[PDB]
Amino acid sequence: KTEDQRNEEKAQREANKKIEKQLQKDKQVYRATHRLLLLGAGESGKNTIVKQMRILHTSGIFETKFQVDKVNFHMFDVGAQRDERRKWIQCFNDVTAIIFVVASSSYQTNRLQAALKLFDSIWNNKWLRDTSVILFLNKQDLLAEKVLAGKSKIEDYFPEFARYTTPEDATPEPGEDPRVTRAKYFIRDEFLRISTASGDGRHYCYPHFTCSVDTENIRRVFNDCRDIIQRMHLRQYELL
Amino acid sequence: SELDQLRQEAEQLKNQIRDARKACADATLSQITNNIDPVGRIQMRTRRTLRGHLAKIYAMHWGTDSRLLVSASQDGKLIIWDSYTTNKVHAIPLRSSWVMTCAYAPSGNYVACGGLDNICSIYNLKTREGNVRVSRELAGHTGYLSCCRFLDDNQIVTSSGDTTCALWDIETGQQTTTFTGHTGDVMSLSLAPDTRLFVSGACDASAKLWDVREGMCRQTFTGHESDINAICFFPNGNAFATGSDDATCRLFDLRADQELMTYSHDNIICGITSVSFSKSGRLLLAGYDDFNCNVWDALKADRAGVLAGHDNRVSCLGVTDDGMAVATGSWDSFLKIWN
Amino acid sequence: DYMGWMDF
Amino acid sequence: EWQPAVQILLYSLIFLLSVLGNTLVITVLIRNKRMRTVTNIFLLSLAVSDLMLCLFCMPFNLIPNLLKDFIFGSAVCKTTTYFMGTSVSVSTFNLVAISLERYGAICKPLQSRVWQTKSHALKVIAATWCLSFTIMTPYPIYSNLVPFTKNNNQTANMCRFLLPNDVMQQSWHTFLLLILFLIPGIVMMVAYGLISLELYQGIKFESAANLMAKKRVIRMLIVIVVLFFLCWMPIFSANAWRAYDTASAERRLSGTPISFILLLSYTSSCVNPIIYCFMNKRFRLGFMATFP
Amino acid sequence: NTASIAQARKLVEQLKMEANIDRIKVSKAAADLMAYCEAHAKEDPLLTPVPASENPFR
Amino acid sequence: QVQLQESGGGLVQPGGSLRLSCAASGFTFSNYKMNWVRQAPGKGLEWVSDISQSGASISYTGSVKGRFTISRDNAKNTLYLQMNSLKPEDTAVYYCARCPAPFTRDCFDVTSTTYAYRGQGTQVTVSS
Ligand SMILES: CC(C)CCC[C@@H](C)[C@H]1CC[C@H]2[C@@H]3CC=C4C[C@@H](OC(=O)CCC(=O)O)CC[C@]4(C)[C@H]3CC[C@]12C
Repeated sequence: KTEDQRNEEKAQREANKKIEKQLQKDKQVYRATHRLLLLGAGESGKNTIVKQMRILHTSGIFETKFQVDKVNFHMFDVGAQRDERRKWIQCFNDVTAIIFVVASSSYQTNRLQAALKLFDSIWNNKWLRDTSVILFLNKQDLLAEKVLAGKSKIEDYFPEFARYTTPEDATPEPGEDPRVTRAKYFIRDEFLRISTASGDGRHYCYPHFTCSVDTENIRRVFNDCRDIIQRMHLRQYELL
Repeated sequence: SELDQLRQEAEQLKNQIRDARKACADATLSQITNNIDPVGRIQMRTRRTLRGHLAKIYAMHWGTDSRLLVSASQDGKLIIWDSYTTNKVHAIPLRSSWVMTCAYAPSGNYVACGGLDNICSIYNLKTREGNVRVSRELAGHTGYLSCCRFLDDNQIVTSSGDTTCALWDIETGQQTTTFTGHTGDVMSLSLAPDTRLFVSGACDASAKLWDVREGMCRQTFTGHESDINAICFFPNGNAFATGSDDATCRLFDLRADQELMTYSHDNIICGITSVSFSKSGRLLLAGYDDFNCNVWDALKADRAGVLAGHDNRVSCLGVTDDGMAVATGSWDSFLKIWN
Repeated sequence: DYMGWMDF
Repeated sequence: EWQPAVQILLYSLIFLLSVLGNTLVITVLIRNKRMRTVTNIFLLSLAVSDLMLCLFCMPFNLIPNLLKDFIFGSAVCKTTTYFMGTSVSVSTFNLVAISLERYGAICKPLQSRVWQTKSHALKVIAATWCLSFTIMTPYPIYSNLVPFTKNNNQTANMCRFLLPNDVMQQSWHTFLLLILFLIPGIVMMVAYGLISLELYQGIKFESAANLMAKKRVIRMLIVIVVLFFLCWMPIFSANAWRAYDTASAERRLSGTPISFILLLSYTSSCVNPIIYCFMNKRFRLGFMATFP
Repeated sequence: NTASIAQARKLVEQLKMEANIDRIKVSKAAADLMAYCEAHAKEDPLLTPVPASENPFR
Repeated sequence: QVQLQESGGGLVQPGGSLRLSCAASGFTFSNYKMNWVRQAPGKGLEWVSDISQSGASISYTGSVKGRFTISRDNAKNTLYLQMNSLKPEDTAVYYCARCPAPFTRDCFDVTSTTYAYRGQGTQVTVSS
């Protein structure tokens, strides 16, 4: 008909046009912003890292917005969720990166082994196989204090540390003790054993030795995110 | 001693329930329906492809007019579509991007959504000014909202990742009833057609039947090996189907207090994300992780047909009240209408 | 005779 | 004895493959709605310009060369020279635009997402087509038929582009040499060199087959620059030689060699779908989803 | 071990409430489901496809 | 019903040995990666060992490596754990835990507080 049916169809095409005009702008804002999932234990130092990003710029999820080189980032922290995470972690498949913060000094009886098991579950999950992980081995000052004190031994909790040697590609800080360097690169190579075994996924791991109060954590995120998106862009140009 | 005693008591009570269920198993459902004719080959085709969601669609719910539907994606949009013309009627920006569930009120006057923010938000579609605004925020849960279903305009039952279900009074905003008993995350719920009972499937590989007015669990159904992601009532209200991560769908009878049929195949090793029945209950439609939907003979446990139009994981499925159409949403950001 | 060509 | 047969068969094979490839690319990019991305806008525009170049170039330059007579009219001469020049200009500017978008996507990945929208691609394509239709406006005006008489007193014509004086002719061919072979060639070479530099720093600094893929991307970038220079160096060199020394160029090149030079130019419209679309993995993934 | 005792007591109370229900035979419930499926087979558009004039999506 | 039942615990002298067993019922046992976890008194739940579906892939935590051996029998639906050279730090409630989904490489939440696919646990006490 044309009595009222034409008017209704005109009104519903004009409403669909106004909705699609708003969704083009929302597509541009969605594509420009990069989303990050911040994961870690309760004593990993991640809360200090959030407070450090928030100075520069119960809820079920917390959001921190920061801008580096006029590039917007939204980092999501999980609070007031249960410790069973096999369901809600599947929401974070599409994020640019998962920032996994591990207290490296905590070698519960073994918080480092629990962080390694959580990293193995995140890495080998079928829905997170294309999500890159930015790994922050945190609290390098407490790790250096415990290694130089010599009371607690990593060989008690990780018996393969005794046969471990520092890699030739290692870049120690000036003035850093070689025992601290060997403990740092053993903790890094425990995560890199997991990260470099799982095939058939488009994920990469970016390990970083960090302390919670480092000013350059956001720059470490930026340079990793710049590489992740680059890899994604390269996928568009792949041949076989 | 006392705790051990309580464990052995609960163990002999489980043996009593198992023997009482085995006493009623005179003949299986497949033996009853072995001499009825089969449905043949169901060849549904894609009639519409709704487009406009930036990110993965978690959930979809059909309205009661069998025409308008709501879809929730993780980009922070609720889109209410008109499935006859593929036009978009509403696009609601959400406060929290990470939505996981949506629901259409039977009156068509309200929609609800929730997810990782642990809040069920009610949006009024019939405001005086004409714009869609949030009408109510229900914030009592201590875990992610996984499913919500309106009983009427003033009532809604929610399931959450804090192992509890809740019945809410939307006008006051408070939990009128808390349904406790599940040990794992409650993933889905399905109201009975009379809305006096509902069933809930959880991550403890169990489904529970709940009395809405009494607030108690009447029956507990077991048989699934892994987490139950999906649950749906049979149309007459005397049975329900479940979909789980053990790559099986199962039909449970309320009055026989056990499972009647297993819908599984050796070529399927992926979990089920959503289930639904047809109008007569003859067909059970299940969405899967391997991007396909299977249509099963609900009485003979034969796979009638395949819906194979999605590129990513099928996340939600809904059959209209008049039984005309099936909507499948997916992680490739698309809704498809099949018949 | 037929000398020259079109440019493209 | 055998040169006209080789001319006919090579022209026919390049015409068939170019038309088939460009219609397949256009069909896939306008049929599959999931492939409506920003890069595929440039790829669709390039496919349209290559098909237009093939249709308005290969028969209208093959048949009058074989017959030694432009059997069509003057208006056909004007329109075909206009569409040949326009299609060459659009194809070259689309190659430059594709190189610039790849530079933005790879060398500045976070910054490019802000400005590599669909509206940006639409404005670039619209400006490309408008400027190419604007700069080729002298070709309808000044291309005319030149009558000549054969040895057997047979009247015949030649479709020739001639400006009123030799200063304008040399300046015009210099202008087209600059903005259709040199400046686009320099811009594309610099952009792909910067991409190759970034990828070589990535390879040298360091899912383990990423490096192989990066090497393949570098290989294809070089093969794109090399094939662009190989396809467009002889015809622009011949046009400049005819612009400055007309009698010696027409004495040396007319007949078979100018036909082979023009054919070498025309094979770009055949190799561009093969390079840009038929070797892309995601174009062939989307190709199998529309032709079962 | 204090809250676990209360949890075990609640589980035994729930199992005692679930143990005393009236259950019908499986053959009876199967026959009732089969009767419901046969009594509504003409009203199912997905089972028996409707003509294209009655299909709003065709 | 998914059911896991642990047995074989008790009190031993230091340097002694124990064999724990986990009888599994209610699921296809060969389709799941199995785990042993433990909870020391006053501490949280701690992962000890896991074994894959075929038994080929086996891992242990660092403090028990070289002393504990995990094994499975898919025909008997049984999971074993041979605990040689026991120390007083090994005094814990040992739980048999199943990974939540079949045919999966990952294994979430088996050390969570209220995980569903985990047995009641057996007590192992190492003391003089
Ligand atoms: C009259 C002829 C002889 C010369 C002029 C040809 C133009 C009319 C054609 C040639 C290339 C075509 C363009 C090829 C690519 C695209 C991008 C493409 O856009 C989309 O794919 C959808 C974008 C969106 O939905 O946002 C389709 C339109 C357009 C501009 C085409 C519009 C029509 C164009 C400019």
